[PDB]
Amino acid sequence: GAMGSMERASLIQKAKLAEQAERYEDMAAFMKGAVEKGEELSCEERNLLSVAYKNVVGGQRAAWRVLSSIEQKSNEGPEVREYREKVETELQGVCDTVLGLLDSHLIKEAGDAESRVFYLKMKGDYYRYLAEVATGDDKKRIIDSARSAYQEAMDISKKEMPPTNPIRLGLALNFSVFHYEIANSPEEAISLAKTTFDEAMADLHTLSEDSYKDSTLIMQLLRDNLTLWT
Amino acid sequence: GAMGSMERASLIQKAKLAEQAERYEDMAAFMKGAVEKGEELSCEERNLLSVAYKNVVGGQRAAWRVLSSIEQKSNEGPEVREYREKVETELQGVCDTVLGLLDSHLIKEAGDAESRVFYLKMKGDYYRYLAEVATGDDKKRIIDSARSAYQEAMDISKKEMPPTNPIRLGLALNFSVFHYEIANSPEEAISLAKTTFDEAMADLHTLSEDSYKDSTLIMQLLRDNLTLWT
Amino acid sequence: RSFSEPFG
Amino acid sequence: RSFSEPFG
Ligand SMILES: [Ca+2]
Ligand SMILES: [Ca+2]
Ligand SMILES: [Ca+2]
Ligand SMILES: [Ca+2]
Ligand SMILES: [Cl-]
Ligand SMILES: [Cl-]
Ligand SMILES: [Mg+2]
Ligand SMILES: [Mg+2]
Ligand SMILES: [Mg+2]
Ligand SMILES: [Mg+2]
Repeated sequence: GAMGSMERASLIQKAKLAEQAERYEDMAAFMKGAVEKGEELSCEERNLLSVAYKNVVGGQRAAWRVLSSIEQKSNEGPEVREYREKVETELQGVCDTVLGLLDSHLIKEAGDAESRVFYLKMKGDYYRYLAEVATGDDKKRIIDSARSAYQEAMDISKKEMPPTNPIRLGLALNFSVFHYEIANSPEEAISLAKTTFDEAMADLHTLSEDSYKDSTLIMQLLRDNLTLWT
Repeated sequence: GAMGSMERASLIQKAKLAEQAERYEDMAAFMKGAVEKGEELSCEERNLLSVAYKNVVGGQRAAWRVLSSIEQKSNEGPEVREYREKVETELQGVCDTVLGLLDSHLIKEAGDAESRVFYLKMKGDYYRYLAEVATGDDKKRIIDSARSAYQEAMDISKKEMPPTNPIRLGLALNFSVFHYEIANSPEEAISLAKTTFDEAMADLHTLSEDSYKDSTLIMQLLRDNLTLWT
Repeated sequence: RSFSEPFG
Repeated sequence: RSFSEPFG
């Protein structure tokens, strides 16, 4: 890798600078370099990894949706399909890169619940982004891979974390989105969002003001989805 | 170039798709490919070229300013300087790419006032962006190159275009910014903005409603700068 | 579309 | 900073 000659601490510092500069491709390359040093990531470092790749793939997904819409309207020369395919392939490449980092070897080395759930949630998310653009038999397998990662993360989170833990909440949020938008299971999505919200509500009394703010921010998204879905 | 195998018309079509998808690096690569076909650009094509590169360099300039601010505060390890230098070098490379397109051979082939002024204004703009990051003797030469391009564009525009022509107005706007922000000539900036605004005002009566809207949009920016500067 | 966890 | 022509 092009980051092999840079110190781990320098890569982390530069990832933080890239975030401030809104240079998310750079941020992702720095964090990939940090992961490839082979040491586990701290909580802050895991969040930098996630912020970098969520912003990169988020831009790709937005572009893919614009192009897909144009292509479908044109289906009501080859250039629109070719360019949508170009963006799609780049998106798939970024998802494959993230999944490869998780497989080599972030998940296998993650023994604490907070790290393992975080990485399995990431694995679910990036398979979900692959599913958004997949067509056919490969779509079924990609969907099952997302479901399997989310389910393992859910099982650990329910045994090891309180219902208000922000990682647990964000996992349940994204799994509910998977059910509604990917798996054609809107009732499962609604049930998961409702149960997650209610169990978090009942645990808010245990939280400090700052943790209360962190948890309620994600609970609001569960409510926002329930309002869209019901 | 990687675009050498794609049809000119396909590159233009894809540049328009990339704009809709906010994929400005792609847009710039497609428009570079179109320029390198060797034919002159139409009015619409010139605007696509400019939109692509203004958005690419605009993101780089914003990032450079964030990093430069952090670096200067740290001057009140090497990582901040190294990363600012990385972004700066990438910015300079994009400016050099644009300047190379203008020199090979857009300006030399541009005989009509509208095309020649447009390209000379571009040349001034990209030298101005180089000047924003330049230090020392090379800064003086870069500043003179920007000034020379803007001045030639001004001379042609005053002989060949009405005072409300949007290219002429945008040229005067950007030259005034050059005077205020680059050349340490705020009085020249204010005088140019005032004269440009007043001469455009006196020509608005000749315009249709749509041209009136185009001209007054840029005149408002001259006024906005005068409010900042006085 | 639905709301997922914010990018950060 | 000053206002230059919009990016487009
Ligand atoms: Ca371990
Ligand atoms: Ca029902
Ligand atoms: Ca000619
Ligand atoms: Ca004075
Ligand atoms: Cl393409
Ligand atoms: Cl660097
Ligand atoms: Mg070391
Ligand atoms: Mg494909
Ligand atoms: Mg041809
Ligand atoms: Mg330098």
